[PDB]
Amino acid sequence: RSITLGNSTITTQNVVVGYGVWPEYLDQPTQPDVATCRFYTLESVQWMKNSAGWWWKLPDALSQMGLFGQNMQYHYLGRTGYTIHVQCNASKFHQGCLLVVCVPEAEMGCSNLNNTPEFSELSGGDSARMFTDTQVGESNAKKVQTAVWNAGMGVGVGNLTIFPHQWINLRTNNSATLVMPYINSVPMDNMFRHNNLTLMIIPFVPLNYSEGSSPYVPITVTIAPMCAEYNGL
Amino acid sequence: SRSESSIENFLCRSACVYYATYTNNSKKGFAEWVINTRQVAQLRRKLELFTYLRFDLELTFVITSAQQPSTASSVDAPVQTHQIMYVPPGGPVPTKVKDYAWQTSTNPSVFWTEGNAPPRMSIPFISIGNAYSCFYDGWTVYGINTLNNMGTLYMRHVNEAGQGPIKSTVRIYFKPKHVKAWVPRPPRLCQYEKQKNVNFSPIGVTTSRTDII
Amino acid sequence: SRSESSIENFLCRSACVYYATYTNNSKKGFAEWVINTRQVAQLRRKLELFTYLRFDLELTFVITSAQQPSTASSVDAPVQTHQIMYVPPGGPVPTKVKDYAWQTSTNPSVFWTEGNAPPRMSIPFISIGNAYSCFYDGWTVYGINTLNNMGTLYMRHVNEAGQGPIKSTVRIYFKPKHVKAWVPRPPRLCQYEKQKNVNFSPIGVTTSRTDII
Amino acid sequence: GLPVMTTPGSTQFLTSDDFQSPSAMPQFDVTPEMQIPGRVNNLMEIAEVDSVVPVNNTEDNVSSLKAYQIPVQSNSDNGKQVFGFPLQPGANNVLNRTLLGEILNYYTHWSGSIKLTFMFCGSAMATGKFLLAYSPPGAGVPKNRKDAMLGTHVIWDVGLQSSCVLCVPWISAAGYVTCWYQTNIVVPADVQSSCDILCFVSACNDFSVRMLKDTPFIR
Amino acid sequence: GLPVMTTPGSTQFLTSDDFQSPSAMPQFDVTPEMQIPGRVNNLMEIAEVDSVVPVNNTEDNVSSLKAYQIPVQSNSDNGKQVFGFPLQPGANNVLNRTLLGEILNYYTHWSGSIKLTFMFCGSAMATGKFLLAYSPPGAGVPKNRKDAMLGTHVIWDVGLQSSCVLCVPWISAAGYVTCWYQTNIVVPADVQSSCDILCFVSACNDFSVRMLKDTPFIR
Amino acid sequence: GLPVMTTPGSTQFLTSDDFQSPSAMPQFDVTPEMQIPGRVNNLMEIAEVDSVVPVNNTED
Repeated sequence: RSITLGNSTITTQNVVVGYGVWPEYLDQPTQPDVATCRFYTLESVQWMKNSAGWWWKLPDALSQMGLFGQNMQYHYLGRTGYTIHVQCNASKFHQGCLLVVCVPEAEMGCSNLNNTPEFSELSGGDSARMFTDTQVGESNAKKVQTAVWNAGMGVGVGNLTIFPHQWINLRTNNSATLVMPYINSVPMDNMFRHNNLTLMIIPFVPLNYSEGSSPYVPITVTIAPMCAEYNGL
Repeated sequence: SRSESSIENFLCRSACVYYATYTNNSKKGFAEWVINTRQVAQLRRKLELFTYLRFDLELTFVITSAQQPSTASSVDAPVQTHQIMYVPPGGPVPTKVKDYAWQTSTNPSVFWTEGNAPPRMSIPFISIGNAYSCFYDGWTVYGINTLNNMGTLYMRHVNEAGQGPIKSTVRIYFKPKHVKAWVPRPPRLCQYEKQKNVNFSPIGVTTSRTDII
Repeated sequence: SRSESSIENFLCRSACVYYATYTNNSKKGFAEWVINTRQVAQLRRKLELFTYLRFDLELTFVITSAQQPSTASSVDAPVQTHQIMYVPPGGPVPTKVKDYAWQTSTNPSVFWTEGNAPPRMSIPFISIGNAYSCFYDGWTVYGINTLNNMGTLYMRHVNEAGQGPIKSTVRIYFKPKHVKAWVPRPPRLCQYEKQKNVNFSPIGVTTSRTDII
Repeated sequence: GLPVMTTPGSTQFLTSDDFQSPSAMPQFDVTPEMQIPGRVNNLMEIAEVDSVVPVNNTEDNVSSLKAYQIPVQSNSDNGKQVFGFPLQPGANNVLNRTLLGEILNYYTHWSGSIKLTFMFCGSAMATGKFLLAYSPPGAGVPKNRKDAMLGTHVIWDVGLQSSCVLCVPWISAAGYVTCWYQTNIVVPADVQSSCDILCFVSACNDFSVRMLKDTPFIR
Repeated sequence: GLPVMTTPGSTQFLTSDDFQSPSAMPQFDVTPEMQIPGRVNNLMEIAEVDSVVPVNNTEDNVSSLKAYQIPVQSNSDNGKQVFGFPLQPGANNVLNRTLLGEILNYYTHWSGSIKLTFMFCGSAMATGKFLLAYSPPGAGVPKNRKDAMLGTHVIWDVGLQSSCVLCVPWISAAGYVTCWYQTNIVVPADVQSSCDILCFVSACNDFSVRMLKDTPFIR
Repeated sequence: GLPVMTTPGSTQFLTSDDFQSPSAMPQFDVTPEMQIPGRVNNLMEIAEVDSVVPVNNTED
């Protein structure tokens, strides 16, 4: 309860950590920790009745977020870990179920069968791109095939529990918490041409309420980088 | 009986990945294959369960001959000999049958006469990174990952024939060794559309039945 | 990773140095190669980094056949056999196919039928001096150095054919062993003009840019 | 010299052999290892995790997210079948394309048991009771709640616990996991009544797979 | 007798093999060794020495000895770029044909650092001051003396010391070694003002080369 | 390398030989044994039991 990092404080009360490992450290690298280890809270999305899902690219969403956006442009390489706090606040009269996954290397596929999706359609800088429950038409310029039941990666959406995940069931639970290490083939990689993670939120059992209750449940995603180190003189 | 599901017993198998023809007289008969994992649709699905792999390689070639229709006058040929050149990542590339790139020094090539055991050879783990990457969410063009590039294979005759044409096929076999796998992923549901990327058309999750009961 | 720049891993490689043709019926078909280091332009540059070398030698020959157009009437030939004679420095030298110098006793020669493994052989370090000399500033004619002279190789058939002519090519491969190098020198900038000497035409030092800034 | 004598089967290429091979590129000094998290030593470790089961196919939910939701409403009939599916393996059933049934279609002989985790994805004010009857291989499917009660079953109280776990063997009739209404869904004012249920499947103890084959989910 | 069984890959000629070979001329009793000075055990020992760098190409000094001289004169402008060259490897830069860049074009993967020795080849009565700014990979080239001062730099006093040594990593943008005027060249009477500067390059620590290839400086 | 010299009778298929053979399917982990009653180690154990003799043939 009331954990603080740097000059920011959140409030909690179960945490699932990575693939079993805690994030730790390793020309020579420099290790900054004061101006990066803090809670960057993204703005809140609205979960309505006919919602489909959201996704963020993780070393892209904090690209304009304070001094962490300055270390992405001034330094060439770098490696980070993450600590993702998801919490949605609903009353006892609402119902639903979310699935919160953190997929490493989520290569997505274009709607046009010959091209690859362009840069603005894969990742929004601290703004969630959204799923659909239909198909996206092929004859357009360039967009992501974002049918939710195939998760945009050509794979059955029920089997997405093999990646490190956590359930948010509004009957019993309220929040999720993930701690993710650095998973890449090279020990230190570029932070502009590569997104090594992907945070997905998919409503399996959709929201329901009676007439009179508030028709939306806001979700709040709070990310804090752990054990970051860069490469420079 | 739980040991046949180990990674060594699941991925160290042999598979026919390529099949090409080339003849000697036609001034452009030589084979070509960029070594990759996304060639045959079945081995691609067995390696797309994992994200990062790291294996050695062991290749075997089954080369056979076939006599093309010559003109006349009692054709009789000696035993043939083939050359299978391996180009490392970032090496010289041939374009014709008679070229400088065949006679180079840093490309290891095998020489093999017909009527013997097939010419095996083994390629080590060549990369700058610490593992191969079966998936890549990032730009180099989206989703290419120039770091796992294993090389190219080239085949040709080394006999010049004056009285009869001869064409030949070649079946390249593929066998990983000392495999290590990391970061397991869900198996692919949709069909494979292209070779380079992960494009698809959306299909239903499971084959349907009449009712819930 | 500093061991692949050792002298053993830098110079003990295989290279195609010679390629010659000879036929049996033409009364002057036999090959000839004076063994030297200045044949191919790439291996000459890798050995001109040092002044004094000392290595054993190991040679491999890839001999193949080709049927020339005969006259008529159902040509059929048995398996061919080749003889690869090595002449030491200061030995008898043949001039015709049927000559006394082939049947001598001090020239070690290999005999090889077609359809088998290629005929390797290994030549030791033969010299009076304690090292080979890649450069020589002195007269014997300027810059010859008669002390490092390794010998000559000769190839011919040992079958007489009555119904069909057969020509054959041969690719001599070159591989030093147990190399020792002394007195390192700067790499050559200009192109190679001749085989015997160090003649050149002067060229600029580096490719030019627009300005200093 | 040393006299040898070759046996039959000498110059042949058996595809499943194990011989030493000449290395094409020696003297390379390859890249050493790096400790990457999440190493898989055995393919059963993929089958041990739980996955959602599409038990609501019905010909137009398969291209949707409605395949995983079991519709539960408060009806007027006293006792009714909620769902039911056989465990007959591979015959177009609902455990076919899941993460368990995706690995077991690579092998032809397998044997083990199964965890069947359920979850009530409804409100916190709604209560109810459910039966979870399991019929053995050989016994028929129960056609009524009463003789579904006489077989082996678990009565699931929704207001007390929100998840019921069931262990069951599965072999290569083969069983039924029919589920029945006990009572209706009691609900207060200004709460919706139509709730839903998810279904999970996993591997409880060690499966034993043998005789690998290729997968039939391909062209 | 002894039963053998040949594997595939038996009668083949792999060019990079290592087998014993039949000696053509035994019984020779070869010439023994003699201790010759200057034995090279490793090719890095050639790359450790220093060589002059032709940083003054400009399209007509390449066929001359003017390629190695940096022209330094006492101008009237306050602050000006003396020279500057990238460290982008092999893209027609000035470290290409030197003794360091001649060995590293035989290998495709290399990594290490670099000594950059300078020397003022002028009179003993002339003084001055110079900046030696190094921009990292990713940062741009400085367009002005002031933001070349804010990056990492070394102020080189000519009247005190005659040589400045600079260490810098070099990998396969990639950096800039721009050099700027601080003050003008003060000079007494009857001394010439146009002095020159040489530039040296070497290998500071151990490079790590891998994956040998053939050189591209050939027909 | 190691110098060998093949004797006569090298590449022949004698039907009553005994050589090791390359296994077609390794890595199988076969079914273990089960104690079944009535194991026959030798064919004489069939001949030791008694049988009725047809000593009254007489053609019909």
